[PDB]
Amino acid sequence: RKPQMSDFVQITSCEVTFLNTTHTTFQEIVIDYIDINKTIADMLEQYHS
Amino acid sequence: RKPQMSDFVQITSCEVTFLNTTHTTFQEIVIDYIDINKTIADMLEQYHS
Amino acid sequence: MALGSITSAVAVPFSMQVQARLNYVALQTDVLQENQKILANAFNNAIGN
Ligand SMILES: *[C@@H]1O[C@H](CO)[C@@H](O[C@@H]2O[C@H](CO)[C@@H](O[C@@H]3O[C@H](CO[C@H]4O[C@H](CO)[C@@H](O)[C@H](O)[C@@H]4O)[C@@H](O)[C@H](O[C@H]4O[C@H](CO)[C@@H](O)[C@H](O)[C@@H]4O)[C@@H]3O)[C@H](O)[C@H]2NC(C)=O)[C@H](O)[C@H]1NC(C)=O
Ligand SMILES: *[C@@H]1O[C@H](CO)[C@@H](O[C@@H]2O[C@H](CO)[C@@H](O)[C@H](O)[C@H]2NC(C)=O)[C@H](O)[C@H]1NC(C)=O
Ligand SMILES: *[C@@H]1O[C@H](CO)[C@@H](O[C@@H]2O[C@H](CO)[C@@H](O)[C@H](O)[C@H]2NC(C)=O)[C@H](O)[C@H]1NC(C)=O
Ligand SMILES: *[C@@H]1O[C@H](CO)[C@@H](O)[C@H](O)[C@H]1NC(C)=O
Ligand SMILES: *[C@@H]1O[C@H](CO)[C@@H](O)[C@H](O)[C@H]1NC(C)=O
Ligand SMILES: *[C@@H]1O[C@H](CO)[C@@H](O)[C@H](O)[C@H]1NC(C)=O
Ligand SMILES: *[C@@H]1O[C@H](CO)[C@@H](O)[C@H](O)[C@H]1NC(C)=O
Repeated sequence: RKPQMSDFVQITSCEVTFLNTTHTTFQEIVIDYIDINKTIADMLEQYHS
Repeated sequence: RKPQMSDFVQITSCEVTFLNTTHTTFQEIVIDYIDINKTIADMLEQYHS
Repeated sequence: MALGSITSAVAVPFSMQVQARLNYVALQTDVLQENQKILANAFNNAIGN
């Protein structure tokens, strides 16, 4: 199944056993992880257009 | 580890066994609890500045 | 215990085997190299006695 954010516990180490990932490809891996800051800029320019 | 919002189930009683907390110090205890209403006012004044 | 994968003759290190078996008691968050030593030396001195 696809993952959700409720299956991930946040710690501080991330040793070599993990999977190397960047910010943009995190959002297509897990569903409905929404950083609000990128979203609000979309409806801000859509409002004044 | 630090807590997330997925470890807290919401009920209605909160007897004396609990920990007394106010709204502002709830947000530094638990990570990524985001009330959207305080956030959107920040990017609203940053947009028209 | 040394074999986990049927169709690949590569084998798992035994230190991974114990580190996995700690997680079923409680989810290990931060792991250190010092914790591996005190388990192992007490293990090896147990077999010698
Ligand atoms: C049956 O079980 C007993 C109980 O564990 C074993 O006895 C242990 O034997 C080991 C090996 O000799 C001992 O471990 C060694 O301890 C040395 C220091 O001991 C002194 O200082 C400590 C405090 O720091 C005091 O508690 C202690 O009373 C002593 O005064 C270290 O020098 C050793 O480490 C050094 O060598 C190892 C490599 O061998 C390196 O890893 C270290 O870097 C270092 O240079 C060492 O770990 C242990 O103290 C004994 N326990 C007890 C309670 O006495 C028996 O060996 C075991 N029988 C077997 C296996 O047949
Ligand atoms: C994910 O990327 C990091 C960053 O390079 C990798 O960490 C390296 O691991 C090797 C092998 O242990 C070390 O020699 C390097 O020094 C490490 N780099 C850093 C910056 O710490 C990690 O192994 C990668 N994970 C993989 C490939 O699964
Ligand atoms: C958290 O605060 C509430 C509010 O005061 C505390 O509830 C009081 O508990 C005492 C002891 O049982 C009662 O005598 C009071 O009447 C209670 N007050 C109210 C308004 O109900 C609660 O005990 C506190 N929790 C602690 C200190 O752990
Ligand atoms: C990752 O962190 C580095 C260090 O600051 C930064 O330069 C880079 O932009 C970050 N990657 C992102 C934000 O995708
Ligand atoms: C969004 O941007 C604001 C402005 O700096 C910042 O305070 C907030 O923490 C950001 N939200 C995140 C990182 O989730
Ligand atoms: C807690 O509730 C009381 C009751 O309405 C309110 O006056 C107070 O402002 C609240 N505290 C907050 C919002 O931090
Ligand atoms: C944010 O404010 C609006 C305006 O009243 C309200 O309808 C909404 O419930 C608020 N969001 C909360 C309390 O999470």
